[PDB]
Amino acid sequence: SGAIYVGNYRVVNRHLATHNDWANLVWEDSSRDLLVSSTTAQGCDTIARCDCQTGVYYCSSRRKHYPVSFSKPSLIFVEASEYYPARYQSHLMLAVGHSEPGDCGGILRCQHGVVGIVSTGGNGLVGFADVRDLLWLDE
Ligand SMILES: Cc1cccc(CNC(=O)N2CCC[C@H](C(N)=O)C2)c1
Ligand SMILES: [Zn+2]
Repeated sequence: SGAIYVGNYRVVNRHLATHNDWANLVWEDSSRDLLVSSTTAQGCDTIARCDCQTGVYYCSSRRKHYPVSFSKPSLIFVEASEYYPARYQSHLMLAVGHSEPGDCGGILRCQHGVVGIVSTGGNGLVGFADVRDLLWLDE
């Protein structure tokens, strides 16, 4: 679990979005596993606008932060799950690091701000949905 709170937006994994997220929908994209809903309170976070390929993520299944080197956002095949059929997930960044399904929502940050959130993983890999391209989150 986890979310990004920036301005009057809440960014969550689309597969973990609540009934309240969908009732306050701003934008969603199944191919990216992202959903953004509107909030009444002003958020605590800021979004990186950069091309970093290193950062630090929070891993809930270890209660720890780990440093990572990750690939640029790309189209990567993701096997079928309970949430989606087998498909290519877009804007995904992969890195070597521990992850389990409930780690989804953990934030990846670089020195410039929030980069993305855990979305995929397994076998010593962790995948992050990028949010740096969503310029409208800042306005
Ligand atoms: C995070 C993680 C770590 C170890 C193992 C896994 C395995 N489950 C998944 O790959 N997904 C379930 C949730 C949605 C995912 C998606 N973005 O399509 C797919 C996932
Ligand atoms: Zn950066």
